[PDB]
Amino acid sequence: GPLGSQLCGRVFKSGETTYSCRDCAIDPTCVLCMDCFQDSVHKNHRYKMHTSTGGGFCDCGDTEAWKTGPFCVNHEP
Ligand SMILES: [Zn+2]
Ligand SMILES: [Zn+2]
Ligand SMILES: [Zn+2]
Repeated sequence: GPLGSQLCGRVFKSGETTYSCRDCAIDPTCVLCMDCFQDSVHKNHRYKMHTSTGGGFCDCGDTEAWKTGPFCVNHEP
């Protein structure tokens, strides 16, 4: 419902591509799904793509994961 979809929360499946902003990630485990990455400032930053082995989740919206621009435009309040 609306509460479960207010933030991204995408859970990755094996074979999907994750994105991390190397400039803004607090640590290497901070990741974004493709849509949030492409809808965020980090599309313009130094980034790393990493194919998921399944599991993990998108960190769009977590101030404690990103030094700047924690929300993509879609999820930004
Ligand atoms: Zn996302
Ligand atoms: Zn997002
Ligand atoms: Zn960034």
